[PDB]
Amino acid sequence: PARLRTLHNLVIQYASQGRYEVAVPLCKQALEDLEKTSGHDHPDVATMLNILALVYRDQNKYKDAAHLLNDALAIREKTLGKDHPAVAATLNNLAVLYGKRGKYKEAEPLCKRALEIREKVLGKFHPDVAKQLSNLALLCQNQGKAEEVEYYYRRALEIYATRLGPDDPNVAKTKNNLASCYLKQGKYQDAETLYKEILTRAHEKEFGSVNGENKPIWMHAEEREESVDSPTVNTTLRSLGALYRRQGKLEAAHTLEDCASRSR
Amino acid sequence: ARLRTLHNLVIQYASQGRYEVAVPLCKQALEDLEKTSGHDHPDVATMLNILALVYRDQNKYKDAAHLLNDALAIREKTLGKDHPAVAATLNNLAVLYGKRGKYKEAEPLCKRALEIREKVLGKFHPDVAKQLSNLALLCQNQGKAEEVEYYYRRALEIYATRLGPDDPNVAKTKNNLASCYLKQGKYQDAETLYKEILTRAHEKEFGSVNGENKPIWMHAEEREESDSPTVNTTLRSLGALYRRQGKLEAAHTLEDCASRS
Amino acid sequence: LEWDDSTLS
Amino acid sequence: QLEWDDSTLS
Repeated sequence: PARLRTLHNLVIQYASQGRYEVAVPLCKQALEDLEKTSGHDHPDVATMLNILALVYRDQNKYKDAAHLLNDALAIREKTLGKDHPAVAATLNNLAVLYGKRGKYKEAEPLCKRALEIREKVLGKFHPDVAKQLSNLALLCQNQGKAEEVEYYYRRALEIYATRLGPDDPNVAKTKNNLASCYLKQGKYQDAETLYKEILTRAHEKEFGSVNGENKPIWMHAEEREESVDSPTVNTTLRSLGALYRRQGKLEAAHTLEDCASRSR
Repeated sequence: ARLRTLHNLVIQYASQGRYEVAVPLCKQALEDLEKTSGHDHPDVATMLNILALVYRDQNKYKDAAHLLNDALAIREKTLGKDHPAVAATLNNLAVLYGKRGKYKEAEPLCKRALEIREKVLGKFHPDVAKQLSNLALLCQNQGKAEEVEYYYRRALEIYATRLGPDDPNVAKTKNNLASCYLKQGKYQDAETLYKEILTRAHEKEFGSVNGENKPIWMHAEEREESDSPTVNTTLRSLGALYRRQGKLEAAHTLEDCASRS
Repeated sequence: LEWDDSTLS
Repeated sequence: QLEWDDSTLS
């Protein structure tokens, strides 16, 4: 029905724009008009509810937002069915709210189910599944499930860099997180090798397939020991700089720190 | 299809008091219309009129006026001159001009509008009477005393005849015209007019006058010798005329009856 | 003065 | 914190 059909869109059209105050009454009225004809159960009621709770998130009315999305998923599951992408998206969303509240163990099953729905709909090695694994890896980081963090970020990388570009920032993000998860574990050389990889991916795109003369930043310093515009790669210079502080390679930690200093 | 619902929403929300909520809906709807049709279109004119009515309530009067001028410029090209929409707009944008104090500026607008109305409907049409009534006030503020009389007098010849005798519109006009007579010094004319009004009312209240059923004024003007708001104003207004006539008992009893209402 | 809203209605 | 998934409106 046009009456509702266009209004429903206007809600999205405005909530996205940032005109939340404009959106909320449209939403509210659309709700009362939606329930008159079709009732509580409807995919559009769910969509609209999600929009409302998305306003409540920004407002930091977290428990309300969470409850609202629970109701929305209860509607979404009956209408759209379990193992639906909408259901997955909702489970992902209402887990971020649960995580933010500090209910980390409560968000984990939601996320786990969501990932299982995503895998069913798309595939084992799909990028969204990877985004979900990345999301899931943080829920386990706060929990202190060190090994799981490694597994999930490790699985994420096997879906990122292979499907995506090697120089990609998402890939670097993951390789930076996973290398921190290794630092915690005591897998020091693994994290070191990871950081070297990160540096090399940027260094080659800036210059070209490295030769004796084109040598990378770390190789210069680790050799000096004997005798970068990116933020994600500056963090890397500093992070590897610490590993060389542990490795006793001071000159290396210094040259890395200096290069990082020169970038800011 | 597109306009059909938004047009309803702006109004739905403006009525609610959700002015801030309404104005952007209209504003975006405008830009979505201008994409396809541009400025030249009757709905663009309609939407603009809707916008300026929001600006009226907000007391952004010159903006509203300007907006309706633009709207009339669109309406005339699209709908054509001597159109009822054009007339309605000229009527509207004359009320804003009058309210602003531009009484002489509102007069040509109104004069043209009445001439469009007459062309479309007829010389003795009720809307034409409503327009004449509107014009009579623009001439009242100007101090064109005779014009006021002529216009309200013409209004009555199109009202009471076309309308029911017992109409409030007719009483409204007869109350205005009788004030315009009070100003002129046509005292007995205004007095007779007020008597007519009272007589129109007494009859709906009770059957037509008989020996004992006599009206309120006749009771008082005879005593002298030996519920409606528009008709309460009349009791008071005629009560003043008897104050002018020295017929105090009449003014006393009229005032009392008005007090009892 | 009296308004004439038929321009929107 | 965790990342939100907007495909419900987008």
